[PDB]
Amino acid sequence: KKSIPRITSDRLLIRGGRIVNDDQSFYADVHVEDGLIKQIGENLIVPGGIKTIDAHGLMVLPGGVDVHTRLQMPVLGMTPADDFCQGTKAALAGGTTMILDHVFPDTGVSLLAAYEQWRERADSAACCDYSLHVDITRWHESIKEELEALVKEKGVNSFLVFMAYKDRCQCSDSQMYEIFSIIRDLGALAQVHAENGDIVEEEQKRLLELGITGPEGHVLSHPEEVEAEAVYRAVTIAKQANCPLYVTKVMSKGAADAIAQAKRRGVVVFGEPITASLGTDGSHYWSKNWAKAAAFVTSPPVNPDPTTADHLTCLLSSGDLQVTGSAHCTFTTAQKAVGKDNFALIPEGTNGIEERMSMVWEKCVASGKMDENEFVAVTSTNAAKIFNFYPRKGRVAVGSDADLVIWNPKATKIISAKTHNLNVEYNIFEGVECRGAPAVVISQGRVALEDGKMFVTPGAGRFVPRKTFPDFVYKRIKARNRLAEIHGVP
Amino acid sequence: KKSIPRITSDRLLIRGGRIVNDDQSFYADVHVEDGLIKQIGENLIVPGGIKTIDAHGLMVLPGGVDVHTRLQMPVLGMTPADDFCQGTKAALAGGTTMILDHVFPDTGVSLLAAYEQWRERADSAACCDYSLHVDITRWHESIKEELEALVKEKGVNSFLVFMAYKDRCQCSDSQMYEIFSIIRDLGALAQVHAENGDIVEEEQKRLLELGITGPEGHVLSHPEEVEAEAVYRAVTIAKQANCPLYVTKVMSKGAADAIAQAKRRGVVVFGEPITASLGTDGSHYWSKNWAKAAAFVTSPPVNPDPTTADHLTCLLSSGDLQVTGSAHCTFTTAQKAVGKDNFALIPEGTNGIEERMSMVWEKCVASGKMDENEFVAVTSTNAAKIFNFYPRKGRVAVGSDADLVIWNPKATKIISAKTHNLNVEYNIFEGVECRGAPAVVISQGRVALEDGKMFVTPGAGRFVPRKTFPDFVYKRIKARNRLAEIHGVP
Amino acid sequence: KKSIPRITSDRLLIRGGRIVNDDQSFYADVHVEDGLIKQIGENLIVPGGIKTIDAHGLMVLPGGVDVHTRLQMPVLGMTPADDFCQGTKAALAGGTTMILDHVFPDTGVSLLAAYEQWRERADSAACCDYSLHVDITRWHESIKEELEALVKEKGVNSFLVFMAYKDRCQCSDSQMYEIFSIIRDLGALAQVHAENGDIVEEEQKRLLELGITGPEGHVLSHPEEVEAEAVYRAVTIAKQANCPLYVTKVMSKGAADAIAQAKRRGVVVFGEPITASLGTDGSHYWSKNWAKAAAFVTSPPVNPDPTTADHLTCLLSSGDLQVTGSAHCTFTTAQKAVGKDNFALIPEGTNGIEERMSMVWEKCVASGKMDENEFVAVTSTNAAKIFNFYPRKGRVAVGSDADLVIWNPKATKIISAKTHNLNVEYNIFEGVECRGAPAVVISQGRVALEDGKMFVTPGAGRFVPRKTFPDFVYKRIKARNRLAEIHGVP
Amino acid sequence: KKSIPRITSDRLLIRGGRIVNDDQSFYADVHVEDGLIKQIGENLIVPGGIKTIDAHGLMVLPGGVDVHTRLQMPVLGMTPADDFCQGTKAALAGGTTMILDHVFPDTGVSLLAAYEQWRERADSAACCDYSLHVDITRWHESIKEELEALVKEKGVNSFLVFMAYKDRCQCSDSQMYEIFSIIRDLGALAQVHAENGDIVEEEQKRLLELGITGPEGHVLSHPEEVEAEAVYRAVTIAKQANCPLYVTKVMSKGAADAIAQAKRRGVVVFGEPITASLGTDGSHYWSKNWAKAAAFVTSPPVNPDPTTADHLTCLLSSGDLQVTGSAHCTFTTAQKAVGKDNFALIPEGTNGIEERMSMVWEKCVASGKMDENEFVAVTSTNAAKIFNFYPRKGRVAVGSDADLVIWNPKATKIISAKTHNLNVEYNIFEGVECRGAPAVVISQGRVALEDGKMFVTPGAGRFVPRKTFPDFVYKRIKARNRLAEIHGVP
Repeated sequence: KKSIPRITSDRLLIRGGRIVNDDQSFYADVHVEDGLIKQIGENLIVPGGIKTIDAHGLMVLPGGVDVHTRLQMPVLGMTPADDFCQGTKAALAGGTTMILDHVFPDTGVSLLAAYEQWRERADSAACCDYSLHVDITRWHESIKEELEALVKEKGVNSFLVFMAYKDRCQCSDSQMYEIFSIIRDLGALAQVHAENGDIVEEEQKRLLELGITGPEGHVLSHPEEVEAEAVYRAVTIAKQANCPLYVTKVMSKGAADAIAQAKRRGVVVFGEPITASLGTDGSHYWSKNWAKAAAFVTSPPVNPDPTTADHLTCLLSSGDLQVTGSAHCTFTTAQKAVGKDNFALIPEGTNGIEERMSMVWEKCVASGKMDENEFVAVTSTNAAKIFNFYPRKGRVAVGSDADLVIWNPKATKIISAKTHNLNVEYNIFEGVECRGAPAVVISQGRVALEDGKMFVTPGAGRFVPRKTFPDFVYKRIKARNRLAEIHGVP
Repeated sequence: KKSIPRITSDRLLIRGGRIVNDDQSFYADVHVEDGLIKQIGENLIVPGGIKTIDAHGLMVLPGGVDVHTRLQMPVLGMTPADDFCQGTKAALAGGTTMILDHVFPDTGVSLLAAYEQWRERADSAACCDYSLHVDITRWHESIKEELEALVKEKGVNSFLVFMAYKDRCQCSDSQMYEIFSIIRDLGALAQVHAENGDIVEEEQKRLLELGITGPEGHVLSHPEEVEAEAVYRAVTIAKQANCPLYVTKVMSKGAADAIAQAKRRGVVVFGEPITASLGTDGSHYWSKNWAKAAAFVTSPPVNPDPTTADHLTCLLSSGDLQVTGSAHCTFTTAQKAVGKDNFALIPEGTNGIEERMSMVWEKCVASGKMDENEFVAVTSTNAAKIFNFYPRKGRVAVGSDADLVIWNPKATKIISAKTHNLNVEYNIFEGVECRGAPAVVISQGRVALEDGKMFVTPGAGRFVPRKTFPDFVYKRIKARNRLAEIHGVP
Repeated sequence: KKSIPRITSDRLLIRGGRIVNDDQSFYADVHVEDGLIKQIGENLIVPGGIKTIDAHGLMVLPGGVDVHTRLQMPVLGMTPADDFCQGTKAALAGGTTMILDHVFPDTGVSLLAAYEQWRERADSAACCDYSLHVDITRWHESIKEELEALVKEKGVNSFLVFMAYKDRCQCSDSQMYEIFSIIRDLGALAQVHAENGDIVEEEQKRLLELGITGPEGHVLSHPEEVEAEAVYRAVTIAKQANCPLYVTKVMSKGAADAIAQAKRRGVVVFGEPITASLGTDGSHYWSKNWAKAAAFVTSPPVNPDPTTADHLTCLLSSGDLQVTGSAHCTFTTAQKAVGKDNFALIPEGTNGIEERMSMVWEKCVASGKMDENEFVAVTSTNAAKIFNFYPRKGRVAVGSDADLVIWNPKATKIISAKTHNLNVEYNIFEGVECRGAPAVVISQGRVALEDGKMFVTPGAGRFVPRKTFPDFVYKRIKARNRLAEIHGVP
Repeated sequence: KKSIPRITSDRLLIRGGRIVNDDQSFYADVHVEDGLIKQIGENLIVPGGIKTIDAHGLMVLPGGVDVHTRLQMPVLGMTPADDFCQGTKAALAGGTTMILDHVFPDTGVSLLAAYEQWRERADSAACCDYSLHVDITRWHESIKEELEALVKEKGVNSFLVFMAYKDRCQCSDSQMYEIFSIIRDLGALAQVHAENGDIVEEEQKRLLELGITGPEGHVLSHPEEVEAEAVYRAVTIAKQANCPLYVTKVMSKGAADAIAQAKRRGVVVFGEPITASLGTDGSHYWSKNWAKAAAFVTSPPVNPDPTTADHLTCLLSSGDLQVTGSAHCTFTTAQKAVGKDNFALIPEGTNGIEERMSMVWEKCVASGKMDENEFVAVTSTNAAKIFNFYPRKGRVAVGSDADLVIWNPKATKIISAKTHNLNVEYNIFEGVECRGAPAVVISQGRVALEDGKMFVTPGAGRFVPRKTFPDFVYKRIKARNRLAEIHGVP
């Protein structure tokens, strides 16, 4: 008698596609087995019976990597309406197969404890693979031990510091310098939420004092100048500390320019525009419909200058902005409405997880500013290299994870709350038409989207641990450490 | 019997000069009486006997206005070596006839009390006219009343805030915003000492930790980036508050560029390069001679990039930097030497009061970057318009004060401690040769310098009170206030 | 018997005004006699009977100096609809009292002959004072003698070179360098019409080839890039030749930025935005109404980017753009309509002479970007200093010409062809509302506008001759000549 | 009886190396067979006997691709001293395994005929693989047929246009636009030699007129401004034509900035700094030793501003400058000396082919500005993608050509004419010390350099034909063509 092992069904054959990686495009068939890309070539020898997808005339590209989601973060006591299960389903529907969610400790909760609560929730509800950033809401004298445990034991290599939310989680410049020096020693990436909280607080007061209580008060109290200044100050502190810097939620021309200028001076810095900053503008804060206007309330806000998106799109093309995220963090109209009488009480956050891939295509590729290969770079590959999971993600290559999008550059879709996969009533991209969309989405070698139908398994998604010292970040950083030593300076 | 009044001897006739104002140059004679310019013209009818100066082939221009001196400020317990009497003598020797000195309250001393101590000392020792800025070293809840008394009663219309000196006189961004809003309401000018004190403090520690205890540790702990960032943050807060901003001690390209960029965006901001930033560079911090190196220790430091001066000179030419000062604040070698073992204990401050006019001429006019008229602008006229004593100063015009320099554009002088009019042993411009120098200096209608000899009267110099709301500053500011009201915003 | 001379009636008393010069504002009465300002003061001793104007609550400022008009230039065989008489009347109605018109020699006509034809026409028809620029349409080997006669005998100190109009009046870079070297030696100002004619010609062909024959073809064939490039190339050649450069018709952000960057590098260059570039945008080229669209056809075109005007207004505020003109050159709808089937046959030119002062006030002063004093600078004073008739014009000062505007900052007017003083049916500012307008206009000491009525005398206007080597331009240029000699280089 | 085929000896095993590609580094062994990389992995199954190289502790990277050589170009009648054989030997000695040489037709010689002369010479003398750019020295009406034959039949996809050499090979702007439109239609890359020839010619005359006949006259007649302006004008014309642009010999900050600004506006443009612009400065033109100074004479010249190299190195780091070349074109002292009495008669050209890899490492990697992966990008990979031979070159990957450098980052070498592999007496990098050098160089799977000894076979090098429409260039270009069609514009 033979005892026969079971062979798992996360196997498929994709025929006829134009494979698009960040370095080149080429024509070949793709054989997936056990959730991995097993062969890439012509006239591939493959088992009969195998699920077969004909990708002819279409592209086969790595699944999107959303570098920023906030699917479980508490905001003014509110739980986001799209939780890990709905968020990751929405992600898959838009061609994203991996998300990086922000762990945000509630008051009194340590970083490790918050990390464990996130893992508990995500491991049982994630429809696609994921990993976690850890947000530092309070500095204290020994939190280096927490950071150290997180990077050595829990597969985390990025932490976020807040320059805003005065009297809550804002850091001082001294504290920032100290945290960035620790992050550097640990081989981790320093993220920032870059707005001057003290200035925001002063404007919010003045505005409320004059009865400007609607959502336009939110954008008015977060002028572009407080983002640009905070980014510049963060860059400055990071540069002095030789700590690699990652600027979250790049919403303005001024913030993006500061990053581009820093890069020209050799600063190790990354910028993250999000779907909202590429896809809409802040004119809607002044909408006669309060609920619509509130739907845009997020920090930094969607910039009211409608030339912003095109500018940000130019800087994705030139390599100054390297990754795209959503910062997806949604609240219903009822949730937003706690701030009906005071914009400062509106829970901040907006949509973007589902629209990211198509909006990036529409703004960048369909416009002629960038090509398909650059598109892969800024939607998966650069993210994978920055956060240290390349080429596991962000590459159609033998041995990589079978997270694949069969992409149709000729498809067009009008975004609407009528058809979106979110638990909220408004979509900040209502009525925007995008060129480019997924035809098929594959996650872990299984079809998640085909012929307009979703096939998801909440809890199938796995945690992806991330080693410290990613080369793409740290080779420069370590050379600069060694030079400082040789030259006897800090 | 007739009772005959005495006619005072502050009268003279200057013949044959090329009068140079900021708007034009022209040939005419100048008649001074009672310390004022009484007539300007050809074939002037004037009393026989009058002291007569032949200015033929030479220029007659307004006396310099040094917008920044620190002749009585205590630094680490040390009193500056050139006090009000020696400082103003040195000023007159270099063609400056008015100084604006900084009142700096010692700990426990109110602004009004410090103002009164400065007036007591300056009124009895000043060789030329003067006025006072008031430095705010501590924020408290009612200091608006002090500021208000100062501008309404004491002829002060400018106050300085520090962004550096952590744990001593550094303000937070909230406090800065609140002070700038008060300064705006009072019609006064907000000056800043623009360096990020928190970052400076962190670098100083790291450097001392590695035993870099010499004066190069001072420049190394105050990199250009902390000046540029602080200037940008100040500009940002000033702009939000609609408060006119004046950046003191512009020493770097980055700081100057930030101001130039702000001006292009319509921000009401002024920049003040000083003699040291136009005349030398920071290579001397690394001098084998400790005493020489220490002589350069001042904050912000003299920039080590030797292309800095030429850049600053370009921005004086383009109108982005509008005034020149000295920040003169000198300490002997023995005084500096308290920091022999720790650069952070070296009292900060350097020379420049005597060399300002000639160094500006040498760098700006003798190079062909600017003309004689622009030279007057950036050495007296702009200062007079900013601080609200135009055309009393900064103009050869009937009714203006007779503060006049007979200027020789062909003279050349090598600066040296061997011939300078200071009480210190080193000169940061040792061996620098400048084209352009005063032949005659007239203060209050009396000759102070002639044929290389000084004629000074300590205590002759008067306090010049300065009204609030100078048009050159505030017309824009007030229009913006009115527009905010019309548009129902802060 | 006494023989009694006649005393002329170009005398008046203006009481109660706020005098506004470029350097300061102040309250005083103004006494005009014989077309000159005779006294400025309080309690002025003046003849009884004198015409008296009460300017209380209003401003008294120098009459505008329009640095660019084209009132007699032939365009595609067409004579402009507003000739010297109508143009200068329209100018006076908008508070401009001096114009600088461009002499443009027809084919076969020498510069001197064209100059004489312009003088003949202008001397008998000008309602206000004027002077003449001379446009060089053809380079030849001995034209230096013409230029020399013009500056030595005919009171001309500015000449214009064309970089556009390929095969007609475009110069090559060699020729430009040679002309600029001659202009420098003569002490004259080199103006440019800065567009790349070769590129324009290639785009015009492509566009006509695809049947884009409407006025939008005109703007499409003159993209912003050809202006910016030509300005940069002109700046470059001027800098190498040490020849002062004046850029006419600054219509784009790119052109203005090039000038601002040049000034920062110490280049002697002036920029001239015009009413059209501050007051409207190029969206109207796409108007369904052909006649409206054609009304905007001029080169360089009105930029389609509607953020342009605000940018140009920022650069007037920062001092990078120093003068304002109209380039007024109007054609009726019938005249424009020769190009009904081919945009390249539409005669180029648009309005602006009447609206310049109010549009500059509206965009610059009423917005809070600039103050009243800066307004005088960029509307009269800087022009007077550049072209060498300061302080005869551009200053309320004793001995200056009595060209004065009693200006009402609170007046508002909607511009319309229904009320304009032009001979054409369209106004490119139709429906634009401006704050700020003249109440009274005085030219040569006589009232030209009062209570909404014009009082003009065609032929009263005089030619104003302009000496070479204006200091405001040439002091820098001559210093640089002397330095080149000292250093043994060109 | 068996008839046995011969197995060629271009086989080897490289063990223990850190493989460095532009996307990642990783540890693996490399098996080469038949001049190709056959396997990459651990525990590779390989024939016994095979030549084996132990690369432990060292890097294995793609051989350099020198995008610019001029080894056979005639200059003032002179043949370069390092011909194809010596040049390619020198290249291999410095870790470059592929060169792109410029075909330059002598007067009266067609492009095809010059191409055939280059192939004849290179095929029999090249020690490494090569390809050819074709320089267009004269525009004529039918030269499109030559260009077309070259790209369809002769494996050429890049052509160079000259903006300098007035009256010899300079193109006008019209001609440039027409050539760029043809190049675009053919799928080829437009290169430029970007200097304003008309301005250069005028300066050269002035300088010779004042007897400045030495080599400093060469740099003085080619100021940075003529490069920056010409690059901007080229960018402008390329953008209007939608033709991809490649700027050769980027020597100045101004030229590099123009390219960086263009990229930010979405222009398809590449920049090529060369060894000389990264490795030395133009102070040497003023050397007391004429022969040394003449050794630097090349166009554009080595910039006299010694901060230039660091700036260019920053822009390689930020991605604005993507490829590095040598422009190697050497002449002996005797050859240079024909210009002993007139700098304009000195044959232009300098060294760099041998030093490129080490100088790029020294300036970019050893300084901490860039990492090893970026180094591969700018020394081989980007070149391969631009000119359409990726991944055949520029990648350690199975199936790619076995052109490999075993690189030692810890080696240091002082460059000297005493040890260089050139036929000239001077080296413009004399005495420069570089970190980083080749230990072993492999070309076509054969060792060319080992233990400091060269092993070369003149004529082994092959011509590498290059298809049109490289994706890395043309995907953007073709999208923009399609958008123009959709929108009915050129």
